Amino acid sequence: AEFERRKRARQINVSTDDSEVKACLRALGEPITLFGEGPAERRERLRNILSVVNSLKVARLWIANYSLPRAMKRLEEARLHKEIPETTRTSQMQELHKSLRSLNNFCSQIGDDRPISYCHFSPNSKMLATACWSGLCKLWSVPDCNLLHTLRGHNTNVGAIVFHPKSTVSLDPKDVNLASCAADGSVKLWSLDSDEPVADIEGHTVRVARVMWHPSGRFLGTTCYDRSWRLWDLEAQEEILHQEGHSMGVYDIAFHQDGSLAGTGGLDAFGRVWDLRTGRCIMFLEGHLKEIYGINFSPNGYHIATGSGDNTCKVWDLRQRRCVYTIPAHQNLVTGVKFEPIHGNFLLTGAYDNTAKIWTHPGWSPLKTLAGHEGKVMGLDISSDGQLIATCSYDRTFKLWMAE
Amino acid sequence: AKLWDSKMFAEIMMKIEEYISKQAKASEVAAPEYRVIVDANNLTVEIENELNIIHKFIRDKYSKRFPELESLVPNALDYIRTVKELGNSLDKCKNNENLQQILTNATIMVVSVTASTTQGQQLSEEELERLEEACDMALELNASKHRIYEYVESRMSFIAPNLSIIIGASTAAKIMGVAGGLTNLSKMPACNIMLLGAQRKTLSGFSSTSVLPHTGYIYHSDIVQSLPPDLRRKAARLVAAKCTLAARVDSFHESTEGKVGYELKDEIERKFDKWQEPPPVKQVKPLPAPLDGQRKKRGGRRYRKMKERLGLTEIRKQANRMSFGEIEEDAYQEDLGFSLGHLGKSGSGRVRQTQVNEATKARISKTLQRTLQKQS
Amino acid sequence: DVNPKAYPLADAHLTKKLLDLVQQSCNYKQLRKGANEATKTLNRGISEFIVMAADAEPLEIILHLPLLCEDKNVPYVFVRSKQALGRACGVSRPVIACSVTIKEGSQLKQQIQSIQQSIERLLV
Amino acid sequence: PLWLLLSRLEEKIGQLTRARAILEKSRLKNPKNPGLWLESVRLEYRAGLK
Amino acid sequence: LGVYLTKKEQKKLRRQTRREAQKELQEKVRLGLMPPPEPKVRISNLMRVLGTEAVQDPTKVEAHVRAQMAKRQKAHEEANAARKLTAEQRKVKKIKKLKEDISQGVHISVYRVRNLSNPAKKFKIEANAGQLYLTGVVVLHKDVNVVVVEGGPKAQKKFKRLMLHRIKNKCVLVWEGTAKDRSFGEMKFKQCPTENMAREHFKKHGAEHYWDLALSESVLESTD
RNA sequence: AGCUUUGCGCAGUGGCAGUAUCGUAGCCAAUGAGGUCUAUCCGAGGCGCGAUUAUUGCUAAUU
Repeated sequence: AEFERRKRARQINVSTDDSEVKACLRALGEPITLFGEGPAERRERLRNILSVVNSLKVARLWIANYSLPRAMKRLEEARLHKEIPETTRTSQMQELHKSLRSLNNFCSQIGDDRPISYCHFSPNSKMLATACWSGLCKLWSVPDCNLLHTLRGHNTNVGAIVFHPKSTVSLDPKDVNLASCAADGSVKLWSLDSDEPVADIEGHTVRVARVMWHPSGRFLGTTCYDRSWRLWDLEAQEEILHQEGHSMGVYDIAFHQDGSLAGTGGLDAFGRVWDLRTGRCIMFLEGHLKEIYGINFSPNGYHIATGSGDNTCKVWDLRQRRCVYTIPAHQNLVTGVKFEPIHGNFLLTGAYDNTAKIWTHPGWSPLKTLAGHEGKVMGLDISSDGQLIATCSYDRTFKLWMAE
Repeated sequence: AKLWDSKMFAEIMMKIEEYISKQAKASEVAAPEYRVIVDANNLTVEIENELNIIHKFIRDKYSKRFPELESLVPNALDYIRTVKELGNSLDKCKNNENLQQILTNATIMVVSVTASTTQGQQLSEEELERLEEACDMALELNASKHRIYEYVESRMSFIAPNLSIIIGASTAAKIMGVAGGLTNLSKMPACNIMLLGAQRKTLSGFSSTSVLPHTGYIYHSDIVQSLPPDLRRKAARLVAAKCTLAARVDSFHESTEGKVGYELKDEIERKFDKWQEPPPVKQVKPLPAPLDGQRKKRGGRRYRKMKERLGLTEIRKQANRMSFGEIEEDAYQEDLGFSLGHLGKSGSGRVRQTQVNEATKARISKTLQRTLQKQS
Repeated sequence: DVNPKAYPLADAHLTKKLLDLVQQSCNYKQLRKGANEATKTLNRGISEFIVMAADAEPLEIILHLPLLCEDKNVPYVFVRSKQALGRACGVSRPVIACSVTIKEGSQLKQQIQSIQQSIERLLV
Repeated sequence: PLWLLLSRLEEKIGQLTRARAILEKSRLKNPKNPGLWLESVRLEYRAGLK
Repeated sequence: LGVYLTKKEQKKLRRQTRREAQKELQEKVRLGLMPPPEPKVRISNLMRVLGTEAVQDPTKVEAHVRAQMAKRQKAHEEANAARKLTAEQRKVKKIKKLKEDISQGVHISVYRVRNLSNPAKKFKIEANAGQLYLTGVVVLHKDVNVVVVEGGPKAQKKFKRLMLHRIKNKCVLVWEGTAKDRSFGEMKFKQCPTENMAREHFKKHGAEHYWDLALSESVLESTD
């Protein structure tokens, strides 16, 4: 009877929104509000009713003209190294291996009272730039850890600061020397004599993770979280290529020492090797699971290494256009992957495992674990001389390593 | 050896930074002004940590003369002023001297009474000279601290624009100085901020309620003190919470206009008005109409227990019976006519005395039992 | 979207895991609600990790918690909702910051360690 | 005791960063030791890095 | 994206559901669809309920009271047992909760043990990996014992705890990480007297780098 | 394969207290309710209003 109808009414789900109740009542044609009918009585009535019922082309041409001779020269350098007796190459190989295994924590300096997100060696291997989350970038002398020229920095956390390739060697200190990226996307240029930014590159409305110059020193590569990476031309003072190829945010960008290629490693878990001369994705990295947080083109010119959250460091061969070896480096998220700047002497890896490891570039076997620190190793860099290793960390300190 | 030696360095640094502060004040009316504020607010901490050391030294030195004054006067500045005023001669008419400004009248009579029976020997002339030197140094440090607080209060519209709106610049200056910095203030819970500047004032034969305990600068702020005393605790708590929010906003240099501060002050004023809101109209409950109809009431365990409790007991049944012609003797002076009746008297008919019914035993309320458990 | 000031923001899966762990901690009497109690736990070093919301307005009222976490070496994470975080804590009122305390011998220790490892590798 | 004494020498030598590195290496080689932690904390406190 | 409920919310829900059920039962009784409830009687309640009837027929009243109590107990047992997980259904729930979704990714841990001669330890590793769906391989050498274990994060954590505390020469975690896809099957415990064919077997699955790391770490430990 | 922890239901048995149990399209509340003690410490509901045999039903009597 009607008791069963009342039982049915209880089981009927009716929206608790007054506007939705009024809309449902009007849809059925019944009066929206009776006299003295509040929202609760309206809901009860609804329940009962329901129960009843051209610069790009010029830049590309310049990059090609700059890169082709360098690629050729690298080719004859490799041919000459092949002509070198195998005994000499082997001997210098174990000399390098013995030198690496003797590395010790040379120094330990508090960069700032906040975690240090990046560290970069100057081209003359005498100055070190550290990027901090406090919004301050600092320049440190390499042989002795002491602050020499602080920077006012950004307002948010600073992602990465990279020296100009010709800085401290050829161009004047008052010119552009450094490019720093922040957590708000702002990119600011710096000079070795002015604490305030020389210039403020704009256009990145979203956070940019890494910023690095082209080896020619004329183009600056920025990677945003807009699934995009941008190339900024210093001479033109305007971004050139806002390439959109990553499915997710783009974290790291690595340039080719020849200058012909550029590699972008993003949160898409896949990497892409764009062609700076033609603007087409020549080779598409695949195999990494989870976001890739590191990438660096080897000075050899045909090897690429990438570090991701898989606790792995995959080495990619450009000649075969495929991965060659997967290095299971560290037991936590890998961030910094970098080869020896001069040649393929070794591979340096850093991760959130508060440790760094060294691997032979050809053999991909461990040599020395740079154990130390007490916080996650955010970034690392090797000096152009090759015997200097700097590893910033979450421990608010950066450390130097030289053979002893 | 150490405190005296460090006193000169502290004074020199304070003088240099106070000259810097005066230069900044003149310039306002690349050495930015924020660093000056940071230096002054660190100077406040340094001055406090030197003044407490000086107060401890004076307390140790003066304890030979009048050892009991430390307990009577817990405040450091009041202790220093009192030992300066009294000096070696306790009974030197200083009681009706400036002590009335230093201390409350009740504690003045307390300290005079205690000094009447000091049982403490006089101090040597070198001990004297050292005591007045320490007192003068402490007073100079207090004056420097007052100058620094004045300068910081003059610049509270920039360092903490939001927190200035709520409690004003003076209370802002006091809480920022006692907290050790705006950053230190932000990294602090609202409960601790409410107790900033609180003093463990001695109660001289009074309840702890009379001498307001756990009350700090915020409790004595203008907005909190404007409420009736029965609502000032809630006012202090709410204002302290909103001031903590503003300080956290201010330490990141956000809402420099004061929009957060204005919103928080408006919320505080609305809550204060709600507390001051007049009570609503409440209907008068009429007397229930007398009723003679039969009413059916359930039985069971509850009814059985109530019947057992309220029911007549043999001890009470026997006390209601009074013998006829057996003129008993008065057993209670304070109330005549009172009698035990047949209890323990001849003619009761019972050889053995009736036992006490345990169902009539006294028991306390459930809420009262909860309060007693909480008190434990 | 969300305030960029809350950079260590958890995704949906980690948000669900964090809310489940917060509810379990509340059931085990191992949780502290509110930014003030989170600050108190951080100052006393009895906090496993701090979960705070990204909808706090203004967000600067809890941005001091990451600094205290860095000082005390305690993981911290940002959740996208202050209403779901409050519900996870067992309180109908929104909660913008909750702290999971340290209790020796607690059966939640393994889950707490797993969540700490997940959070500490997500900030960047 | 060899570790902390060498670190104290490095502090006295004037190269405090080398003392920091030595203490960090000592803590790495001897995990969870209050003795090395105490000296490491005192090193920053005595250097003004409160 | 589920929303949790406060204890007051739970109390309100339970109270209002019980009140609705009680009102429905009372309406059914009053309407005549349900007989009125007989008083609940126990042994201590026997006289208070039927003293007049208990005097005339003590054993009959006792039998009636015990019959009512046994009816209540039987109803309770029938409710409990009716709603009981079948023995096979208990396994199905257990066999599913331990089956993590490796579609997103597989977690791989590599272990190196100095000695693995004990057959009981071999059986422990094999059974624990099989129950936890931890597909992998065990390669036995003179010193190197590569234990590649792949599966779900919960199983990986349990198995790591297994050899770290439950099972004892020492056990060292070489590398714990994730990969896109699995590369080994069930436990096989391959015997590898020499390094060359062990490396070849690891290359068959495409995971020779685990063997390389284990061998290099063992060599470094031996030199140390 | 067993064992066991927490929370939520559903029942069973047992104990205790009826000066208390509920209701909240009323208000306030972890952006802190409320603080006699321990206050640079405590951390959750409070208040107002309403219902009542200090939870509410049947059953049996007299009526």
